[PDB]
Amino acid sequence: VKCTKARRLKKRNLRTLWINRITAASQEHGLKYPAFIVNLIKCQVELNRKVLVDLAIYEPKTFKSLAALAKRRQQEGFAAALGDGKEPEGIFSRV
Amino acid sequence: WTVVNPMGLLVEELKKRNISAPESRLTRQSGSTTALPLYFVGLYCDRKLIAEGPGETVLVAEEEAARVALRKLYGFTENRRPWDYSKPK
Amino acid sequence: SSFSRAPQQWATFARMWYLLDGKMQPPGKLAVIASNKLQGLNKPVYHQLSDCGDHVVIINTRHIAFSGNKWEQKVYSSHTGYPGGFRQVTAAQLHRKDPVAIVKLAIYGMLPKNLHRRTMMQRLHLFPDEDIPEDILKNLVEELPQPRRVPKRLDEYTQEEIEAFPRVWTP
Amino acid sequence: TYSSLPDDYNCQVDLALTADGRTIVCYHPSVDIPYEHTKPIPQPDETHEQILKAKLEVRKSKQLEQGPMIEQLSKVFYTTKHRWYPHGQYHNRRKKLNPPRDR
Amino acid sequence: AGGQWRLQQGLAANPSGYGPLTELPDWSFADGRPAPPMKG
Amino acid sequence: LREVVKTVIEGRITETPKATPDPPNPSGQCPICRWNLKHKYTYEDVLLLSQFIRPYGGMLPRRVTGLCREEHRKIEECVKMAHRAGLLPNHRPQLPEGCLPKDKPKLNRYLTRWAPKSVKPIYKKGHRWNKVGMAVGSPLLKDNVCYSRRPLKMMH
Amino acid sequence: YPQGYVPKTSLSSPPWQEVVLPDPVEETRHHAEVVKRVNELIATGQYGRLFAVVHFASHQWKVTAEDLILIENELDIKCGERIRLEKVLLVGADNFTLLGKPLLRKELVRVEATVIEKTESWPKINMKFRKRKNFRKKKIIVNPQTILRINTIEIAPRL
Amino acid sequence: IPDKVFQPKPEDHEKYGGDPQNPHKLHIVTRIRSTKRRPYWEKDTIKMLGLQKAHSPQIHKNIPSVNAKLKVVKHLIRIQPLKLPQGLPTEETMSSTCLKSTGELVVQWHLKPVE
Amino acid sequence: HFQRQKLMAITEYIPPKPAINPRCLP
Amino acid sequence: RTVSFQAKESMIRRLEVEAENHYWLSM
Ligand code: FES
Repeated sequence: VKCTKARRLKKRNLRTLWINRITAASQEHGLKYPAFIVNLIKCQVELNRKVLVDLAIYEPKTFKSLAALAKRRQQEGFAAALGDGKEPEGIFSRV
Repeated sequence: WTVVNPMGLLVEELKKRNISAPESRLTRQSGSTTALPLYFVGLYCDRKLIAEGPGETVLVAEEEAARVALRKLYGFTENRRPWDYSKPK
Repeated sequence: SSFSRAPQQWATFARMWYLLDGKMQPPGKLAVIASNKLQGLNKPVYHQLSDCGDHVVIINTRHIAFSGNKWEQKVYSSHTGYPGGFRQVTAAQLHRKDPVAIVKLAIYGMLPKNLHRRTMMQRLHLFPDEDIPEDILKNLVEELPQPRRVPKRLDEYTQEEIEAFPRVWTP
Repeated sequence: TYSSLPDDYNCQVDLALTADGRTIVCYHPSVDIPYEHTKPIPQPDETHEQILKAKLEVRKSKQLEQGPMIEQLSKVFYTTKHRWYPHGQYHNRRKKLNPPRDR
Repeated sequence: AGGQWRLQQGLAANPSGYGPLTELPDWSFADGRPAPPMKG
Repeated sequence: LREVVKTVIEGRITETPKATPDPPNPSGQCPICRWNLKHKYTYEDVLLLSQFIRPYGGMLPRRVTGLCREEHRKIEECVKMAHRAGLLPNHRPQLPEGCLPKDKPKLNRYLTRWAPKSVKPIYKKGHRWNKVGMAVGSPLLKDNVCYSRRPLKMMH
Repeated sequence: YPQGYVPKTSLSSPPWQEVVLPDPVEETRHHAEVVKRVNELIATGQYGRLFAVVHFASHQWKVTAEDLILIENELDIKCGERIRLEKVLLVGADNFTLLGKPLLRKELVRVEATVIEKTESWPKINMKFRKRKNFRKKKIIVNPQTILRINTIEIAPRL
Repeated sequence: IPDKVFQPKPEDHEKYGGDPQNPHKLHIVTRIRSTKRRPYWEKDTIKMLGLQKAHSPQIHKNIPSVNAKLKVVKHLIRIQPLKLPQGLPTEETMSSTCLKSTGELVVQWHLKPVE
Repeated sequence: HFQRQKLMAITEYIPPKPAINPRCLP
Repeated sequence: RTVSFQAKESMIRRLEVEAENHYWLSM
């Protein structure tokens, strides 16, 4: 029974580990975890959390570029909020 | 391939290419006085870093840095194009 | 990339030494940061069983600042375990007896309630004053900015700033 | 200065949407440390094993007792004495003989 | 997360809803022969 | 401003430096109203506070300042907090003839609503549902603009 | 001081600092310049090992040369037959990477792999909780499995 | 509850974007909560309406009987007016239909991003 | 119940903020 | 038991959604 119960919680625990590693990596670049995910979603990026951890570990240069995209979208997102919507969509915010 | 004295071998290749021998420098260091020291040694040729390797001691770091250069010299980089088994010809 | 397996493992799993200044800094904010550094949460590959904690060095703990009246209102309670062994001491009294005790207690409480906490405390180095052994400085890799920006006093204010500042009313 | 992140530490990041706009291209050439920002190798002219032996010096009563030996070991590695104590035969036999290793 | 923003853009809140990622075939033959339609 | 010179003693009224011309918001009844500073000053803003404080840290009368009562209470609290935080080294209390301070270590404090002397220690902290709350900040400054998502935690 | 002038202070300005984005017209020129260099890089084949992220079934698989991927279900494909994965969202090179929105064009990237083995899962124990559980209330799960070997990753300068 | 609640106002029409004339014909209803711990009459209505599974799309007519039934279960459902930008689907296009979250049922799916 | 307490808070009236206080009025 | 801010918003959303249901049932 214990093994059967562990099956459900095991998947949840693994997801928690992936999120924690992303948060540590994101904070090192100065980006909070919620901001990185939201900006990536705004960029039509559908990478899963497990892969996100993988890219940082083995592709630090790519992850930094990914961080810049999230940061750049965040900058455009801040500009859009400051713009109040009157301004047109940003170059990187075009969908 | 068993390679002894990488520093000497690296110099031997460089002189063949008419390149100056690199000047070793300590790029990064951590826990130098601790029992678990990490030393990063970069080989600088004409004041330009050609290869850097990690090691526990400066000698190990220098030896490791030389090993990295030898791979680069022979085009054996880890990110190099994989060999092809696809070719039917 | 292209490095040998063992050196790469050594570098990735190596432990770093950090320096912290406690002068006019709230221990609670420092403790939260200290817990992150001590436990090894500052690394992207942090794992619970990887023993990736880092060394933390704290100095100027004698000059820490507590918000509000926490100096006189915060009471630390301990029990010797014998009848009538209940001891209650205010924060101000504890600092007078030991400047470093308050910082250690806050960090210990913030740290996880597990066996690994005791090992983490060993890696923690608390200095009442700026004095540090030289070898620790060689071990030290980086220093961390103070969590709280220190406000300037009236004397600290520059003369040019006074001229720039306008007179709201005329006495 | 189009890149939103500093390019001075890890690698230069060049962000560029494709002309069609269907793709985002990131160019990340690595950056080497400047020569002026590095330290030279120690000019003055010893193996770590010797240092380790020196750290665990045998000074008093020839070889020291187990407790002091553990304390000396604990001090060097900043560990607790409890870790160094051995374990009984029951658990020792239970240890797996052939642990799997991948990568 | 992001369901609200996806709805704002007109997309499904859950990426697993109506979209090319789910609807489109996930593979094809190396020879180029189209893969059979997914049972789902 | 009247100053007495010293038996025969004579007092001279002297001209005072004037406020900077062109206040940002003319027609304001109070100087804070005139300068649009209602919700943008804090105890850390010693420069503004110093203008209304005596050389030894005493509060100036409201009538002389001319500001409204609401700002008077806010300014008084801000000044008191600065004094308790040692942010006014030049406005410390006057030594009468030759007296000297406690000459004992002084604990660094800030954001102190009340005097440390008159606050007793909280021996019983309380449990989750009985936890005691410690006030931080001043109610008089509730209206000040906040740049955080949620209102600041007055009670710690 | 002019009417309605507020000097910058702790509470006058927000903790965050406003920034000004670069002008678009010159920025668009920057976009093209990077693309032109990248197209030459792809044309020159200045890359070695490549990594690609492929979405299959309900999972995303980061892929590299010689990689082995196990799929926990049958595929209906004979062993030793090469197959092309059609859903790739990211591909990486030595100094450059390509990101789909949310997927790259089929022309740019083609990925092929081969089926190695069809297998099942080692028994998994399932036992629901109930009073008087008994030892015979046991069920085993041996769901199917399949093995895939990555063969090739192909890109072209089709920007 | 007074009938005024279900009597719309001009401002309400603008907020919900519903034209008082040519009222929408079909309701879109999905169950978002459980019927457990609810009275029997509420349970019966949900079963009759066919909303046994949560988040299940259902096509129903905007008629008084359906309207009366929907009002009983209003708090457990989300009501959206169906929209047909391209009109009713044809027999040939019946296999190409697709309903978007916005409430628009397209009769042709071209597998091209809206962008 | 927790939900009932939520209703009580909702009943609280939301007052608009005057532009200028009477003392600081023009 | 003081009400958390999150709970209040959730209840408001449910009421607002129910209000939309009322309007679409008003025609
Ligand atoms: S700000 Fe106008 S009276 Fe106070």
